[PDB]
Amino acid sequence: IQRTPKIQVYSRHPAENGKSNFLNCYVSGFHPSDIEVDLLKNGERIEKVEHSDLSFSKDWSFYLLYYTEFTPTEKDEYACRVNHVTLSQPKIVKWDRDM
Amino acid sequence: RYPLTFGW
Amino acid sequence: GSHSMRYFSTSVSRPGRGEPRFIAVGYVDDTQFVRFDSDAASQRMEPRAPWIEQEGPEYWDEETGKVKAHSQTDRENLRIALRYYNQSEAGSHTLQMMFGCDVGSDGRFLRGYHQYAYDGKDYIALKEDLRSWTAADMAAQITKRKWEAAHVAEQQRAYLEGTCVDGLRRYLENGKETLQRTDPPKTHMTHHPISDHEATLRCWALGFYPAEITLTWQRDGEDQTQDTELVETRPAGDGTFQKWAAVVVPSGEEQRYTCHVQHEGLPKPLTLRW
Repeated sequence: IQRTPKIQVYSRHPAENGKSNFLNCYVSGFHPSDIEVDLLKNGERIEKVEHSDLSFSKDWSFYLLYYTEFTPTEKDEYACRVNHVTLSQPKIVKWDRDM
Repeated sequence: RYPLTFGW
Repeated sequence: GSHSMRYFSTSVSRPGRGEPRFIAVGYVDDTQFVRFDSDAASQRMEPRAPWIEQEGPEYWDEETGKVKAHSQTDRENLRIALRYYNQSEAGSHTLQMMFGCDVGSDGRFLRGYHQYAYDGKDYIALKEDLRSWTAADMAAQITKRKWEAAHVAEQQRAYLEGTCVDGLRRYLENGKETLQRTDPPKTHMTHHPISDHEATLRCWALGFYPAEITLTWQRDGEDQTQDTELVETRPAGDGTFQKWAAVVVPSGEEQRYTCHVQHEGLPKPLTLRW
């Protein structure tokens, strides 16, 4: 009854420098429901970041979508930082245009 | 239409 | 096509930090339309789709009533569960519930569901025939005797086959423009050399609804589930979904590979070649 979240960090639309977009972190397949998620911009955690209402799949594992409005550049690196009981240490996943 | 629920 | 309505509820006890957290959401297909957070200030069932906003005050009052009652019943249920299993009241536990109905292309009843979980594991479920319960352990056996003695199924069945389907039909209509559309996937292929001898081909699917999709690579026409990375289907946050499938390939053999996509938005399944 303890399940590690799968983590994905991605853009709503294909990346385009100087064009406003949405940065998502999708966490799913985890149990229990307690979870900490930050979106990162160059090591600094983005402030106005929202998430969907807590839900779960056929197997009872939870999923959530965290997101924020952002404008991609060639320089700026973004990541997702995630913690959960099943994690020795907060897991960090860098965003990859290609993924 | 949210369901009715019952005690365990 | 075929349609479904689902209510998902979660109750998490917070021993020493007050009363259990209770969250509930409603869906039609993949589109969320309602929510209730026992921690929120409104303390009412809140709309989460534009189309449901049409419902009059009578709707929000009755719905609110039902979901509030549920949060209280779940609260007590966690207490009972502790008793049944003789667990410590310092531990945090989770109680989940799934409820809903499926209908076909003409909105005829298909299937009904009403099942719970405790601590991530099946506790008790209504059987397909909606007449008897499946209990997962001895504790659930106590709940099963009580629900049979109480004749709880009689009520749930009539609800699923009657009120649930009418509700779904109604929702489907009011949200017709949204709920009854099927956006097909925009697809494409990417190439990523990894070595001097190996490259990755990624098959993309974007902007599709509903979430149900199948992406599969082939080699000379032969299916390949061994050498392929597949990511879980993910929401774009706009009502559409995304997914990709990937294979590593010997440099110079990209051409023997083909990607196949299947989605109800597609008149015919798609075959993509690099």
